[PDB]
Amino acid sequence: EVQLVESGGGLVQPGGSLRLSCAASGFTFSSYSMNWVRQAPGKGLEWVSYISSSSSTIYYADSVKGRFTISRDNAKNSLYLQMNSLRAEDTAVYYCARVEYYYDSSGYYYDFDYWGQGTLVTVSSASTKGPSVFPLAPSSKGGTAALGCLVKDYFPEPVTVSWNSGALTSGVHTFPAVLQSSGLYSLSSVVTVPSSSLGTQTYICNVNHKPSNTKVDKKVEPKS
Amino acid sequence: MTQSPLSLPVTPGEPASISCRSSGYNYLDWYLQKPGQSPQLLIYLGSNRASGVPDRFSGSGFTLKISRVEAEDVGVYYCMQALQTPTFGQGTRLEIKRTVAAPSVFIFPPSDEQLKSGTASVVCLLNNFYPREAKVQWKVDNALQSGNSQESVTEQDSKDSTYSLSSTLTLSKADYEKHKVYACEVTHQGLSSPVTKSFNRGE
Repeated sequence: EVQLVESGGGLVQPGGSLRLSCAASGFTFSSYSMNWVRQAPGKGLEWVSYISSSSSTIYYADSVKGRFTISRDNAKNSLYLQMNSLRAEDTAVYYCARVEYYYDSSGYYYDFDYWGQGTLVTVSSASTKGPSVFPLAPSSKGGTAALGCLVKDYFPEPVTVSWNSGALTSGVHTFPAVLQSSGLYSLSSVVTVPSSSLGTQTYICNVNHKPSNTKVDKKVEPKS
Repeated sequence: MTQSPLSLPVTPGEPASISCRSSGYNYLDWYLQKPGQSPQLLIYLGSNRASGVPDRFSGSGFTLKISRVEAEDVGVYYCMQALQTPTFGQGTRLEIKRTVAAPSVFIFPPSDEQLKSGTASVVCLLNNFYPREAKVQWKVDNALQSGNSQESVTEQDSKDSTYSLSSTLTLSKADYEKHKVYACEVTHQGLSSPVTKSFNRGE
């Protein structure tokens, strides 16, 4: 299968630099032109830069010209975006995307057929902080019960939450983080389960905050 | 300047038409970005369907047309002008107008572990409701709380077309210990009268 896997995103101070990578597999990378596309939180897609298969043709959006440099290493199956002089409005999820071309007697046309998973760049002067994970214990309701985990006081985004290492997805709701007054994020993840099984089954939320290298598996059980 | 996607409410089983909103048609593509995912190609060369794209999707000159809208179509649709350099239009977020569904409400006390740290978070969960308009109100010892809560809401579910909401009331440990009755009161079109879930500190 065709895969594009981005990396290099994270926190960076205003004015600093950061380098993104996009690792291609499952197709002949040397034959394809590539693009970077970005998306600010809650906003639309914005094309960033283009590079042809052999790097002979390169284009930049006016918003990033003179600050960003696109490149590629076909022997390493990698596409790069070097970002310098970063500003607050550069905060976004960055995607790499592969170009598919069509040709006829009138010219050429294209679309983007495969996209990476995206990597978040946060331009901010604030410091990295790992979260605390607290349980949301199932109530004495037997019906349908709810339990979850509060992932509190971290920076920057994002965090990943799974339940039972991925075995439990049915009924899981992971909410968008809220930015607290302190400048630290907080989010919750919840699951609804048959309350008839609160004693037999063991529920664990797996919290991972890569920006701080934090990995927590907190068991959630009802209180007496 | 960045732009938030536009909302287009549609009734399931009814047609929808999405304008490119850019501000022949071989140069036009459509993409769908489902919640929490990256964009996926829908229409290319103006009106060719990418593989696996259902019958109901088609392009015409310039809009995207869904003959009958289904729950799995929720997401943000993006028109791309594939010129020498590409450009994307403002997104259009489909809102699926399903039947009214009341929220299931749950209240969570602060964990003993968190209280050891000097802060207390009380959480109120509103599960799987529609429409989006639900309101949470916090009361502590039967006194309305103001300015000390925050909430977030999931995007509309691809299967049942509902929303869920989580609200957090934040108090210091000292304040939490000074009061007894903690309640969140929920108003929503699916509830003929507001629902209150509560607990007393110390059970």
